[PDB]
Amino acid sequence: IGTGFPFDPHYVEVLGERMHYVDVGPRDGTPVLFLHGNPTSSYLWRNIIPHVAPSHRCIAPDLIGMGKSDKPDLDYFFDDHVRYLDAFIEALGLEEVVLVIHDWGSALGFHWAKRNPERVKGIACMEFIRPIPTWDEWPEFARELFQAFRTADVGRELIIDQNAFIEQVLPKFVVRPLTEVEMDHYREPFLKPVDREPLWRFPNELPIAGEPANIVALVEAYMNWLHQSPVPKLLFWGTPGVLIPPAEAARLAESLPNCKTVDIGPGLHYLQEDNPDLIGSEIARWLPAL
Ligand SMILES: [F-]
Repeated sequence: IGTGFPFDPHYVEVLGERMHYVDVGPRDGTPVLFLHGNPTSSYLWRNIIPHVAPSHRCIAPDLIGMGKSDKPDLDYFFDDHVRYLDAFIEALGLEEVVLVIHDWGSALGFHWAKRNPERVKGIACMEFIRPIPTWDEWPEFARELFQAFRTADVGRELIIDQNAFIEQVLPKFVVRPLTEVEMDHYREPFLKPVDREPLWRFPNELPIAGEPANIVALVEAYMNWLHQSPVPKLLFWGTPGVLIPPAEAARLAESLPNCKTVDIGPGLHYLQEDNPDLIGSEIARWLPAL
């Protein structure tokens, strides 16, 4: 599995801040917009993009405060990310898009799709955010850790001081062993503890047990939209998963209209790190029929 990032950097000004993005592929069709989540960046898509770039433009931004994007003095609530991603999409003058989305990038993508349904031609998704009714629906192997992340003082000490989202959650949520070269890519934006705010705010935004109420409501809303939308959907899943266990992926194959699922094999949360070639090849096979 490749560890390099062989992509020319691009930057665009968004609400007075610079955002980094990958931009490869032909420029005369519907672009494919790749949205990472926590604690990753466009690096997470590095081995998937090459499958799609021969036929389609691939745009992969680094979220505000992440990757090579600028680090404004924000609290980095979900709403902050919504504002910057909305403005990034407009700054590139994108019209219709296909979304490829994961984790908080899926909350962003689904929320954008709900608000701009005529502009979404297809959605490929994996390990995406739904409301989590109770802690029992969070995997036991990561339950105490995420509960700690959401505990006053304790969570900041873990994520801000000890860098636990990078150092603990990444290896925990990839089935295969990650290499040092890969870990160093993921570490690069967060060498300075103060810069880790997004990494801590994100798990504190997860819709778990009805809290925070604003996120639960927003995620319920995009899920009601998704369950009634005719947009083509391609859902990748692994065993045992984290946010989307096998039995749930099988239900969604039916409970989401126009949906196909792809089993990537063993996988936890960062499925892109376990089977990037199957994800990329199957997205490439699915695109032309949109
Ligand atoms: F998170």
